[PDB]
Amino acid sequence: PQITLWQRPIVTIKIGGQLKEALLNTGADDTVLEEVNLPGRWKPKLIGGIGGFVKVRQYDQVPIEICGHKVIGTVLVGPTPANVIGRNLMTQIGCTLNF
Amino acid sequence: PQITLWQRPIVTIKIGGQLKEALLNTGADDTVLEEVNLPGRWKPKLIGGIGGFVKVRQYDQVPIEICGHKVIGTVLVGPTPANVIGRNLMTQIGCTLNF
Ligand SMILES: Cc1cccc(C)c1OCC(=O)N[C@@H](Cc1ccccc1)[C@@H](O)C[C@H](Cc1ccccc1)NC(=O)[C@H](C(C)C)N1CCCNC1=O
Repeated sequence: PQITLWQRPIVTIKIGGQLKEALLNTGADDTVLEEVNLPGRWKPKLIGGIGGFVKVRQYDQVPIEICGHKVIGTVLVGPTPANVIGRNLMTQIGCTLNF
Repeated sequence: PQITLWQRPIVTIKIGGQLKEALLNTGADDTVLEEVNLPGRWKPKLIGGIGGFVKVRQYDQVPIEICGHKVIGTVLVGPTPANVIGRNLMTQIGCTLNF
């Protein structure tokens, strides 16, 4: 699956059992998903900080699938304008930039 | 040239007969650059997704070169803690995402 960017690269991930929309952001380095509940333990983490850091939850080693791409990776949780895949999960599904 | 993402995709471009470094951002619809005179006319444009827009200048059909691919597209110039290469140009040079 190769993906021109003429349209914004939104994909469907399966995560938490449930399925959701997300954006493959090479510009984003960590992965935030709108509010979701996941099991077991986590540790707080700040991100953003242009005008404040938002505080979110850090879950590590989480099962997620992206495009039949079953992967497992660190996944922040809490407020987000929208689900965002970042470089953290992309490397583990093996995404590259290609021209 | 295939750019894994363990790292921020920061490539050098040559816009303006100057040389800049800039980040490869599929998360970004446009290409915004840190002020840099350019000839030509301009339209004002707003960007920024929250607590205000950002006003900045739109130029069109500009010559830039990205990792040695020379190409033509709209580029926005003004206030951004960072150069940003967003999809507009990535299509132009024919970069994709793969996995
Ligand atoms: C949390 C969240 C949920 C949903 C959607 C969005 C847009 C959300 O995140 C906010 C955010 O800054 N997202 C970025 C990626 C992101 C999200 C979470 C963790 C890490 C990164 C990116 O996409 C947009 C954002 C906008 C920007 C903010 C400040 C000044 C100018 C531009 N751009 C930037 O931050 C980039 C950085 C990351 C190299 N940026 C900074 C310097 C100048 N130019 C530039 O392009």
